[PDB]
Amino acid sequence: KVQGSVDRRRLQRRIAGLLPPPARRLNISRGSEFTRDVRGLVEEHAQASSLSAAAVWRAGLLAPWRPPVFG
Amino acid sequence: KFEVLLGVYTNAIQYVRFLETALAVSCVNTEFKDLSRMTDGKIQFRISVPTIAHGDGRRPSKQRTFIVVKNCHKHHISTEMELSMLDLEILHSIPETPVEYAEYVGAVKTVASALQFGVDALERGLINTVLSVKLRHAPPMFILQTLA
Amino acid sequence: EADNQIMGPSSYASFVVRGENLVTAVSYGRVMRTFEHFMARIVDSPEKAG
Amino acid sequence: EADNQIMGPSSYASFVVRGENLVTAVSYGRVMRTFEHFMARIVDSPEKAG
Amino acid sequence: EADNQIMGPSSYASFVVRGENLVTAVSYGRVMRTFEHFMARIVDSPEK
Amino acid sequence: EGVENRPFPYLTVDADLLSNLRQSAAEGLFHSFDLLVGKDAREAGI
Repeated sequence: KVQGSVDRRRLQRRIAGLLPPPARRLNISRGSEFTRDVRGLVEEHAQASSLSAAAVWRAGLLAPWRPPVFG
Repeated sequence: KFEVLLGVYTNAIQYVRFLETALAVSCVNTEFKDLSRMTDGKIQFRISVPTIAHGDGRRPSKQRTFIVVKNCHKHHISTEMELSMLDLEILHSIPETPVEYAEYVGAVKTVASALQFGVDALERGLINTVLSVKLRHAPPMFILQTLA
Repeated sequence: EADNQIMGPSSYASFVVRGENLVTAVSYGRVMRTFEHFMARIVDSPEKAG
Repeated sequence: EADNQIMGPSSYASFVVRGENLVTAVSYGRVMRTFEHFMARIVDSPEKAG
Repeated sequence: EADNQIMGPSSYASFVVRGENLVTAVSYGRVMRTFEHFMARIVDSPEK
Repeated sequence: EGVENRPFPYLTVDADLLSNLRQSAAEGLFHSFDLLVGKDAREAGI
């Protein structure tokens, strides 16, 4: 009925903005499920290495959770 | 056979807003949406003091006027809401099997519950910091019994 | 109790920075409260006292 | 001499403290020149490169 | 000067596009466009 | 002192601000104030 100090939509889109990208799956089961993953891989390298706004966007998007050594 | 296991979740929460309490009677609330950028606040009062013309010859106070200022108190509140990546990596994909549809809506309910608890934590922190601001500028009763 | 409820504001007052405030915020870094009232009491009707 | 006279201006390009500038003149003691151009830069479509 | 500092080469006929779409890709008319498109992807993210 | 003596569109309110003020301000309730008595009680030049 009244207004909170925080809108849920702004916090929701801020969390969606600061979210880490998903880890890249690679289906070795079906070739139809394999070609989409390799197309995603080459598009990821293209938009992460070409000199445009996409490279700096993906570079800021990356977070660095390193695993420790074990004996 | 891998059995899915369901556990009952509860949300023991009381939805309280800062306009729901009577504490907001003490506070004229504005929403300056950029308060991280403010270095300092300022508000000036210019009280002109009238006097009394007197019959006896006394040293007359020629139009006294005070100019006082009041600096703002700026303090931030920080909650630290955790969110596991296990029920976050399934938030990006789409379900196609009912086990994925179960764990996806479980992840959705988890992040929606923990998200709206951070908002409630900030509201309770807001009411806490308003109440402690009112406590910090509060003389006790036995002082204002005579100073007022 | 003499009463059971009190009326009051349902939402917080909205004070966002306007274009004139933003220019004064960009260059000098100093924002006033009500730029329209400062303009109304200096450069629109200065002799009209408050 | 390849010419005997030059075409130059005829009066001083004046600039007085206008209305919008006078608020920052009184409240801050900081007047900019061409305040309207600053309004045109950072309010009226600030997405345009100069 | 045998010509008034003008040369008119037909070499610059195919590199008028290949060298152009790199300097115009960072010409602030596409950087804002690409970042607004990524902002639109960000807004498309939580609504699902 | 951080008090600015500049002229201002002083908004006039009706609350009794000067309820036991001089004996309060001489004792220093306020963090930073300025008393202007006589010829300094004017608006400053711009």
